[PDB]
Amino acid sequence: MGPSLDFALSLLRRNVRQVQTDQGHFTMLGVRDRLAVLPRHSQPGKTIWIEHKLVNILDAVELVDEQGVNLELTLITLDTNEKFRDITKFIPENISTASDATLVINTEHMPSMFVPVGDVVQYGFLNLSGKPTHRTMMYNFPTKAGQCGGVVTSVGKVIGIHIGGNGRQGFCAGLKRSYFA
Ligand SMILES: */C(=C/C(=O)OCC)[C@H](C[C@@H]1CCNC1=O)NC(=O)[C@H](Cc1ccccc1)NC(=O)C(=O)NCC1CCC1
Repeated sequence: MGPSLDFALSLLRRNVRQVQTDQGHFTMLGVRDRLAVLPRHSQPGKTIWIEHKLVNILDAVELVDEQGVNLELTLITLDTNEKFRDITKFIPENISTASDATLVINTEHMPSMFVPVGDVVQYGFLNLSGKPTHRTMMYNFPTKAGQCGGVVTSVGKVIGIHIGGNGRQGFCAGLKRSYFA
């Protein structure tokens, strides 16, 4: 088997988990140790359903930039035995664009799902349901409900988390390594 598909399947196996909050189904990225990331609008509570069991959340941190403005990402620290494989070295130091990327989704409704969103470009400001958001990127693919939390990847790099779309385009929150230091 080739190397792009090997890395994507390895993500699914070790780092990209099926979750449910009171807002419904999401894809969750485990970054290292007991630290994961979800979209802010998933509103993780005191507990979260992960794959086949209810896991306690020890801490949640919603990320905003210096402008006080929403970045649409919540860092969760989980109460588990599991250490996630550390994938911080695949996350660029600065939010990066990409050609021919793939969005990897993993939900109970959309399990191990691969979506070819194409090129991923700087976009910046986005308005999601009256919530202003910075540091977004855009792909010209008609993403859909149930795909938030999805992992934007390409060439062994992990560059975003899907948060939105308008029926013709999709949008992720950009990743940078400093968030997971
Ligand atoms: C993922 C979450 C979901 O399924 O929620 C359903 C209860 C979706 C995926 C979107 C929907 C349509 N196509 C997609 O890719 N995301 C959302 O629904 C966004 C939720 C949200 C984000 C931030 C703050 C609050 C809520 N919202 C949107 O996609 C949206 O409201 N508008 C799209 C439009 C383009 C820029 C604004």
